Amino acid sequence: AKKILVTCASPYANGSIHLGHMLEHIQADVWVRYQRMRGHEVNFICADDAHGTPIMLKAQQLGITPEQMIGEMSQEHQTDFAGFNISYDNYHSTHSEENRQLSELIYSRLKENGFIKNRTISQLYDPEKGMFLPDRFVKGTCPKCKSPDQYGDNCEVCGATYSPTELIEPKSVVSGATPVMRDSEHFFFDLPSFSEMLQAWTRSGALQEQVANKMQEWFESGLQQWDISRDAPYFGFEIPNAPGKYFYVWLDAPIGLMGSFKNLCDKRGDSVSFDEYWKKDSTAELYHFIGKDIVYFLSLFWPAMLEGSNFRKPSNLFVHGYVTVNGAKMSKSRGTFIKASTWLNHFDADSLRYYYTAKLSSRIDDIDLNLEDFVQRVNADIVNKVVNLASRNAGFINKRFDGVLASELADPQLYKTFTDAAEVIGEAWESREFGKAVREIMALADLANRYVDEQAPWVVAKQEGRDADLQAICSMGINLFRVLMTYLKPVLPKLTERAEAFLNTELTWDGIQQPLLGHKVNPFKALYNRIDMRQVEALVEASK
Ligand SMILES: [N-]=[N+]=NCCCC[C@H](N)C(=O)O
Ligand SMILES: [Zn+2]
Repeated sequence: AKKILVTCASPYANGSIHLGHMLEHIQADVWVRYQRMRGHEVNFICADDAHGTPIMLKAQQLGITPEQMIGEMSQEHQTDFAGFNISYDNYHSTHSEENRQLSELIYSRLKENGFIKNRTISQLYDPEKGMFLPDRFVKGTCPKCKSPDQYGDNCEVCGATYSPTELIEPKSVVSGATPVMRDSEHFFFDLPSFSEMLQAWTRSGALQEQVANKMQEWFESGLQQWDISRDAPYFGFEIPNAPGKYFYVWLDAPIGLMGSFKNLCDKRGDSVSFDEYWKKDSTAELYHFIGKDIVYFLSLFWPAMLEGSNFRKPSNLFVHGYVTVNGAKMSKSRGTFIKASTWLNHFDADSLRYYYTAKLSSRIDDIDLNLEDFVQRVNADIVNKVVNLASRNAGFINKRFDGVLASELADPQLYKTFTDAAEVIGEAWESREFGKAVREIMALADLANRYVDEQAPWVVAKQEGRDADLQAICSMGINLFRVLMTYLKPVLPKLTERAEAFLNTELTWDGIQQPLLGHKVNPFKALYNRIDMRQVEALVEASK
């Protein structure tokens, strides 16, 4: 009955999707699929973050227009996300007419309300290329240790940090020319004006404890005005009434989510939903799944921008940690910096979705993909606990009972124990306590397999006149499988489709209250095969 708009952080167009991105998109998708299972109106929205100096320069290097380049990466990204079954209702681009209009609208409202300031700043400028240089596009000699070819505000030899203006014999990374300081008028968003409102939100109790504590650190350090303009040449949106000035990519990026929803509504011919979700009086819920590295933008700048332009603010922010492989940050040299596209050449999407989900929680802690554990856990939980309930019982049903399940539950009490768990498991999915949900589900899977072992179908099957007993036992196991797969439906989309084909029924949350009785099931190839370390080693080698 609820109206829910869920988003993920837009990936930058100048890089491929990797395991880090996947943690976020998978976490959001699991939540979204669960919400849909409970009957809510859900809109899962995302887009590609396509603006900025890095993108402009990359396109020039490739000898193609930025439009062509971002279009190609947009397609690559969507192909990868589709491969992992991330169920977006719309995947748009920050480089769109919807975002241009909404960005200009919000800026205009902020300006009229007195939240935009004008001030001149001094910045390194490449006189040959003819452009201001972001810090990472300036290189030179470290002022401290004198090591050459250091980039930006830090030295990778002695570890010193400094303003790029301190670099000795500075050189433009773009042209090799010596940059010089040049003045430029910039537009600033008055974030400080929203301090009280933001502090009230922080203490409201909606945000994760860890996020709130971090925000207090930021309030203590003090909020500052935000530089939201960038000089031409730039790939982005030009600022109205300010020739040669553009909106900094980060200003238009989150607005791109609004743009993506507007685009969806417009394509659907829906003239009412945009305002219903974004106006101040909205009764719809808005959630953003994001990583801790961008919390400053989404928890401070964003709500302030919306407030200042008369739009509703986020209902909540769901923050996740970093993804590590084998306990450490992804390493290219070790072949642990894994691309989403590469992953799919070796393993299926469900395996990673399951592993991440088993480790995820409502906190911001990092999630570790230990490859040895990945093999053991997938084989133990998916193949040996859940799918086992179907694979060890389906054969007898198809071969000896024409594929027809028993007319009654052999153990109603046990079945009730399984359906009684729906409340706690659903609450776990709802609260994003994924690890807890999986633990509950697997504990039930253990009970199901214990039941089968107690009945010993491999013994009953060889004994005279025990046909009825065999059908009863095997049918009971299949019904327990039906329940478990329902609880796991948000997690394993593909295995779920195969399970639904086998069971000849769509799995719904409430449907578990009615077991499958005197019901025909279909034969199946192999619902889920085992994986091994040889495959893991191949994945790593292919990633080097
Ligand atoms: N959520 N949200 N708003 C926009 C997020 C933009 C994310 C950015 N492209 C990044 O990769 O850090
Ligand atoms: Zn140094």
